[PDB]
Amino acid sequence: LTNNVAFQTVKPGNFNKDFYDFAVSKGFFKEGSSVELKHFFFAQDGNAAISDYDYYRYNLPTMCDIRQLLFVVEVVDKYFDCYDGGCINANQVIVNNLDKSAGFPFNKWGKARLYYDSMSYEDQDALFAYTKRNVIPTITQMNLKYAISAKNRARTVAGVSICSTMTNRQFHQKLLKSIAATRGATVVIGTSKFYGGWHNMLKTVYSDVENPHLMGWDYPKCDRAMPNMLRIMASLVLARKHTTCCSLSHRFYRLANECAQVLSEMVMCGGSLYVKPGGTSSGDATTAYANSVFNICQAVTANVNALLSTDGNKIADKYVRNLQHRLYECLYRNRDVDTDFVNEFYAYLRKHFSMMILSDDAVVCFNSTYASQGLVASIKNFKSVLYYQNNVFMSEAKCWTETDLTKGPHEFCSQHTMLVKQGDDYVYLPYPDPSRILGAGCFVDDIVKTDGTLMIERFVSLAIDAYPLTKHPNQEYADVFHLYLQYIRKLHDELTGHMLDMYSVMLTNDNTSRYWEPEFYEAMYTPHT
Amino acid sequence: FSSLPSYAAFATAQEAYEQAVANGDSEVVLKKLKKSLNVAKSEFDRDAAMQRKLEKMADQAMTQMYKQARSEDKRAKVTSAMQTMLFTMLRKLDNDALNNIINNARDGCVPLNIIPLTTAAKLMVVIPDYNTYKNTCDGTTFTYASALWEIQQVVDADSKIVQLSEISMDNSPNLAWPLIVTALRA
Amino acid sequence: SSLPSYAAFATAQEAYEQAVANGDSEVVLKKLKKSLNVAKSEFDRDAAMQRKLEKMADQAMTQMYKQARSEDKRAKVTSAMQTMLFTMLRKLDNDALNNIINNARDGCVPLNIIPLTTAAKLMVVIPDYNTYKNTCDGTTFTYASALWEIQQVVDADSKIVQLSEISMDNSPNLAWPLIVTALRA
Amino acid sequence: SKMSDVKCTSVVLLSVLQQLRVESSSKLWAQCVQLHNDILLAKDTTEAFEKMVSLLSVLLSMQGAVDINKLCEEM
Amino acid sequence: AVGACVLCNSQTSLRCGACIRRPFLCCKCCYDHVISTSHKLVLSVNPYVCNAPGCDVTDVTQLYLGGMSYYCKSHKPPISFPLCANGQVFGLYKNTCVGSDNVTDFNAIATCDWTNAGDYILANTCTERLKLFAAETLKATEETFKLSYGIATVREVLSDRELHLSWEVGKPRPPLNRNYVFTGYRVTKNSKVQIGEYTFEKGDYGDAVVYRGTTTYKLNVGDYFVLTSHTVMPLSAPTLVPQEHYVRITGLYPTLNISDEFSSNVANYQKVGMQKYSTLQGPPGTGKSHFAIGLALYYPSARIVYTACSHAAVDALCEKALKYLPIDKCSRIIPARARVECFDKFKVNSTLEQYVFCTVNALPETTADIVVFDEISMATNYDLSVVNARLRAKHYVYIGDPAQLPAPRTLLTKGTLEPEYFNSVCRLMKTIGPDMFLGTCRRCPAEIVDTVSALVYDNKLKAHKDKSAQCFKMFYKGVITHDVSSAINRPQIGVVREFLTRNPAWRKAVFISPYNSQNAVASKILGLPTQTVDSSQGSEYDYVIFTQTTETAHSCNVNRFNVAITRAKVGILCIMSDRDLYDKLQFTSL
RNA sequence: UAAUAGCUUCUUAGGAGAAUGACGUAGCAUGCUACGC
RNA sequence: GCGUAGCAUGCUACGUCAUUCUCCUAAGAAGCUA
Ligand SMILES: Nc1ncnc2c1ncn2[C@@H]1O[C@H](COP(=O)(O)OP(=O)(O)O)[C@@H](O)[C@H]1O
Ligand SMILES: [Mg+2]
Ligand SMILES: [Zn+2]
Ligand SMILES: [Zn+2]
Ligand SMILES: [Zn+2]
Ligand SMILES: [Zn+2]
Repeated sequence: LTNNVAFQTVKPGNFNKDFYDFAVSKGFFKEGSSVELKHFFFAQDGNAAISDYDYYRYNLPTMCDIRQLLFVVEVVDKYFDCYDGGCINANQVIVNNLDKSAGFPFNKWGKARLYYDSMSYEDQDALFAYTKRNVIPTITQMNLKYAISAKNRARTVAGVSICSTMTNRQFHQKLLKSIAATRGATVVIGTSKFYGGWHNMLKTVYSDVENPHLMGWDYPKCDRAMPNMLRIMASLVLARKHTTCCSLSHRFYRLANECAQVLSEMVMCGGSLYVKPGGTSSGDATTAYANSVFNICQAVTANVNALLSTDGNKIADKYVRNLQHRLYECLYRNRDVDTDFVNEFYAYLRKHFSMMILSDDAVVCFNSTYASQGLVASIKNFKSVLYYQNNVFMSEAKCWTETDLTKGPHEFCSQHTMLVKQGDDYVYLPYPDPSRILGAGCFVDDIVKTDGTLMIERFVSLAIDAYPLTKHPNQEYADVFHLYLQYIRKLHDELTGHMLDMYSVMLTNDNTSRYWEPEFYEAMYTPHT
Repeated sequence: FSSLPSYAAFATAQEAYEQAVANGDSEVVLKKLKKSLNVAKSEFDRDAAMQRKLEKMADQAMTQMYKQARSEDKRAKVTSAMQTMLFTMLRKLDNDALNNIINNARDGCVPLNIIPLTTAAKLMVVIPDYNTYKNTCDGTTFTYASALWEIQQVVDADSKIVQLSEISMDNSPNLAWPLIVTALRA
Repeated sequence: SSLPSYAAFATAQEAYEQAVANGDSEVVLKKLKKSLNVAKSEFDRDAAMQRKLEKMADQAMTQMYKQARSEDKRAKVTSAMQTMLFTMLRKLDNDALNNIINNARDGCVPLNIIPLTTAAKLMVVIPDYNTYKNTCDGTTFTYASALWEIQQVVDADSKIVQLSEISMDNSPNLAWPLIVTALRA
Repeated sequence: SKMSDVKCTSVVLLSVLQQLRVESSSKLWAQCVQLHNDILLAKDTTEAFEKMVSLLSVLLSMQGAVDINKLCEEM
Repeated sequence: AVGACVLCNSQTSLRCGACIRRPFLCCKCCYDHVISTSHKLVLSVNPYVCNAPGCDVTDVTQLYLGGMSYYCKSHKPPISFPLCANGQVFGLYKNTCVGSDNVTDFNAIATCDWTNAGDYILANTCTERLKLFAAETLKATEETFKLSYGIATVREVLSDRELHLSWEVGKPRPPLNRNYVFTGYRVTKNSKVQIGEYTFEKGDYGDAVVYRGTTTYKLNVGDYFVLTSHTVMPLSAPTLVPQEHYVRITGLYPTLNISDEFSSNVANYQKVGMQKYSTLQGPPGTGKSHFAIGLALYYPSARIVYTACSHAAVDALCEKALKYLPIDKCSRIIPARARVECFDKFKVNSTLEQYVFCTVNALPETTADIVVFDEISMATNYDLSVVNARLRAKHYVYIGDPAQLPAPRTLLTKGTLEPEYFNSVCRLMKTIGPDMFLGTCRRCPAEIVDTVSALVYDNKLKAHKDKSAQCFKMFYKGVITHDVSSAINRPQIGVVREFLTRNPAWRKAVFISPYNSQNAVASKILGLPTQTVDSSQGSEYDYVIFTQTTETAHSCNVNRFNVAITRAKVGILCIMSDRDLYDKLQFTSL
């Protein structure tokens, strides 16, 4: 568009010298330490956005197996059968934050609040109904992220404009907020890790598994290597709740709008319009949920491949040999749905391959005996499935397997979990990486966050997040919580000193006394509230 | 509240109470006048408490209406900005070649990716290193998209002018790559 | 609590406590308890709305401090965090950085980035004969606690100059300052 | 504590360089961010230290943006 | 917002209200300022007026603070305390406060009106911060009083984004400045009160102005806007950098066998070299404007920025560098105003070159290696603070002579100013003496220089020239018509009319007069190139027709007579009216 | 230039509900008193 | 024995206020995860 190509860089982080000096005065950051700074604010040159958009070259046009995908679709829909959804009017769509951006070219005149206030409900419903029989191509910006991370590559997020976002919210928000309000299901979205929510999720994982073993894989380049077919499938599975509100042509045109606004459309990279070959833009209205559908698809496809690729004469259980026979005849010998066998296979999967999904992170409590025999998906099955349906290689180096159920999964949502004693029983508490917490404390992304005395909520929230480290067997893992607590104590003391010097009156209700004693953080992980 | 006639009733009842205190009348008269004072209090306190929430809701509706008016005035401004942007981009259009390629079409529909490929009068090549410069736009004229373009300007990543004799094999490290050459259709 | 309605409550306290110290009976006791309760309530009201006054002032003061310190933190930071960089740099106490910025103090600043690979070009300006005497001995050039050999000595006249004439009695004859080109050994 | 000590000095030095608008020169900003990201990902004391020397040399070449003499007598 | 106190530099938030510049002021310092002077308004983060629906009690010693508001004696709350108690004014940072005795001079600085000639003396002997504050409020008061304003009223309200303007014809109009303010003057019956503080930037279409106001009140039909008060930039740098003495040459690189002309001043270039700032004093036409180029050719590798308060001095310096310095990279800086013609033969507007030519009000915020401030006689403390805040160099050079003219100072109409009280540099060079010196006249002939070597200097200045004997002294009435409040003398230009036909060697002469009106009208009468005494300082003139018009304290000063007569390098004709000044000159008597 | 979704902490404002206490009005019951029947 | 009036006590309904708690919404600040 403009006459010169714009180059955008990323500034480095801002050092909080007070916090680091307090840390090194408390015996931290030595040699021989198990805890040193590993999450920093990495900076980038002017070739960051263009060299990160180039990673879409890993997205190849992938032709998925169709006689098997048309059954994995049924299994995924059975996984998504508890929820309800449909279309909602413009006066029922609720936005979380109105000050967020509105993409291109709507960022030139204001934020999203301008377009949610200038447009009434009537012409919002008019636009939504227009999209149900029309296609609106859309430009999506690529925004460089200014955030803390453990590796130096620039991460980018795709900024979808408001014209696609409002219609997608009106289409999907009922189902998206029904998923985020159900507890004990496969897709754990909307479930907190506080107030014993982690323990509840982790005990709903362990629901009827025979000889339990824990497994978790990783998708390399998850959002950039996905085939267009799996994204279209996810958009169709999320659109299977509109069997009453929407007609067939309306649903097809909504799918077309999703593909024209999300999957393969023009991408803005520094004042220049390119073409997105495919894969999900990670900033649209349905990204965590569609990615969860994709992850469940890959798991079910791995299970089907593992079950079919087994010999058949070595099959000890005589039922499951018949189940494999029926699986093959329902894959490659039937053209209509066999709902009885779909129910049976879904029950088999929920019985032997219990799962827990948040959009690319899965913790599975698969049967160990069946996996050793080869009747449920294992690591190598997922590797093969990602090789021939995702065009990426899944190495074992970052995918774990836990053989002891008393220590939980190795890593879920970047939170290590462990078994502790609370009260009279035992619960699981997720503890983060202390390097991450120390890096967040030391490296702020602004100047007003460096002073400290202005922001006590930052360190209170960090102490809330890093409380479970005290129950860890390693001592200097546990010392992080006390470091943050003494830092809050000193911060409050010097804030009171400064506000005693800049006035003559000391605050009558200084309510901070509970932030530096462990009851406020201990009550955070108790299942009463 | 303080302007209501029930305040006048309460005030005259209280004046009667203080006048009877100054008079020192009988207990029955004082009790009756106290009953009158208490019912006046019961009326006026209730009415004032009703009016307080009334002022609250009046302020709330006032604020909502004020916000809605400002929203309308912002809507007009963004509408004007969008109209001006659209009409300026119309003034930027190259109507002759666009009309030619649209009239060549059957339905009148053409893919969007070929509109600049056949009607744009100015082209920009972004060149990461020297070998690609030697391979795509060597010299002062080059051929892309089945047309002939003449290089009018070469700028580096810092938007500084680079003369075409500056781009050599040995002089490549001294240039701030990438190079953005600008060419016009001939 | 230093209020006139507090005085009304305190005299109700004294009067009805004295009445209980008598405590015989009965009607004056109940009526005086009624008066004590009404004084309690009318004091309680303005005490609570006084709560509201000091907490409204808590908005006033907390907003006040946050906004002031906001561009208090903005205005200082650039020069102030340069000072932070130098204090914390000096805390390292590495002889290479010490040597380099003590040479920078005298005016011996490099004209380009110092290369790290072996046998790569560095050009640094020499501002004094004493600075040359300390760092260059023979054809060698010590800098950043590293060994460099000389390709250029060259002056402000851009005249090709050779290595021997830089001496005690020939130093004023030079066109100062001199620019050296060196490689890393 | 000598190792976690350089890794913050690189951050503050790059922030100072960004303050003095090295960002407007893409070529220089290239090895500025290069050395910054490499020092953050360092294992030994040495390469961290002469990469520190190379990154500080960017601030060294700068005559008028810094004034070297004030920021080092009172400290 | 918070700030620092003026006379003690302590943290504070109490602005004074009736001071002209609206400065920041302390607690005890503000108590002493408002308890001894007529200034009674004080601006905290909120104004200290009473908070009754109708009440105007703006004095601070007079109110009470109850709750969170300011109330008067009549409207006081039962629980409160007065603001001015225990010797302080209520404000932020109450007990982190320290006072001083600088209020004895601060009260006189903030109280005076700057038309006397003793407050100017007070504004140059006190401490540095009070010097800066006095100069700042001098500039503010000058901008308030001189060339004040024209009345403007608003006809109708188009919108709150664009305004209507109507200047009153008969008075001029000041232009856009956010530093300028037009105070609201709905003065009718009916609230002759400040309704706000406004500035006006004009539009490109129709009769409209897109204003910027600091109030939330709509305009009345009778509301007016006359420019009272102005805000100048609050500079921070001192008038003079503190002196530091060196031993050897630092930051500079000398040359051997520099040239033939500058060989006499080589020891001078050293003594410039090992001092932080050095001062040069010399009678006019001795080479002060030549010493800068001598410094340039003695220190070749170093950048030097050459700057003066006016444009004529920097242009003469341009000329001398044009003949002696390399033409290839030399610079010249013109402002964005571009009001007047400049020396456009080098690169105009190139701040990154080794020899930068500029004027004090238009310097860029860059570095240097030597700075040479020319003709401090045109420099006030404001200009010195400007060049100190904007230019940041190893060496400062201050060249000039106090015997030449000081700054205009149009407020100064009573009393006399000594040369040592023009600014801080003059106070240095006249009290403790200049560092180094030259006196020898090579510009005006021996006759006229012998005349002036008794009036301003008592016989410390000789010449190396002849008495060419065309310094004609004439004494006539020259009837004075007082037209434009600037003197016009038609019979004076008439005796000059008819004394030019008799002299064939004076057809190249230049007309000089201390009054701009007669000066300008002399253009069509007799056709010679025409210059005033103020703007002709610096350039050398072959033949000069000086014409003293009136008898007063304005044109009869010996200093302006000195500069007007000493610019005639070979001959001059002087017209006159005085008798004390005619008694001491040694001219041909006619 | 700064995306979507989820969770959590803190601060304010408003509403609703619950609980406790206090004052006032109305209704019912018990005891006592004045007078009349 | 009945009525009217008055006082004391208990209970219920309503009005108001104070205190505490919960929730629902709005706004603002922050942290973490995908
Ligand atoms: N040493 C010298 N030898 C010859 N001529 C000189 C010498 N010094 C100065 N001059 C001449 O005298 C003139 C002095 O001009 P200027 O510097 O404006 O004097 P001032 O600054 O003292 O008023 C110059 O034009 C120069 O040509
Ligand atoms: Mg001169
Ligand atoms: Zn629908
Ligand atoms: Zn004052
Ligand atoms: Zn003070
Ligand atoms: Zn008042």
